[PDB]
Amino acid sequence: AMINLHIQKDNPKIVHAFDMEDLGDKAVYCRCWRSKKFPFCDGAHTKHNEETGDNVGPLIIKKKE
Amino acid sequence: KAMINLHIQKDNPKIVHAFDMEDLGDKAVYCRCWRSKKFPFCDGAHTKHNEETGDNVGPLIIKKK
Ligand code: FES
Ligand code: FES
Repeated sequence: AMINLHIQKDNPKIVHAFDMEDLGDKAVYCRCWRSKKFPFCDGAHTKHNEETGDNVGPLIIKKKE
Repeated sequence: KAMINLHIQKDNPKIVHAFDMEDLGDKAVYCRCWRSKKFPFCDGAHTKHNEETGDNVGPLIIKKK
């Protein structure tokens, strides 16, 4: 079973790299590959977990203050 | 139909991680495949997953400019 079904299949290995100085107060990253705003989390994980019995969720990067 | 996460912290109904930028060193490499033994960090387990399944997933990198 593949994890990613539909995102950038012309790319043989999908990596995103961001500079933390370019981030705002908060960025929420998708780890389920179901987001329509990938690499960002759009809440699609909830549907995925419900349908499959899985327990996956996002990665949050934030400023302490 | 298929779960993405097979084995990681299955007693947690939704696995979410949250980090403050200030505690990140120069580079953090986060796993998006749910196969790393250092989860939430990437340990290169994605390469085997991709080879085994024909998938194209890889990590999220947060770094200093
Ligand atoms: S949409 Fe994928 S983790 Fe939230
Ligand atoms: S080990 Fe999972 S993305 Fe690298």
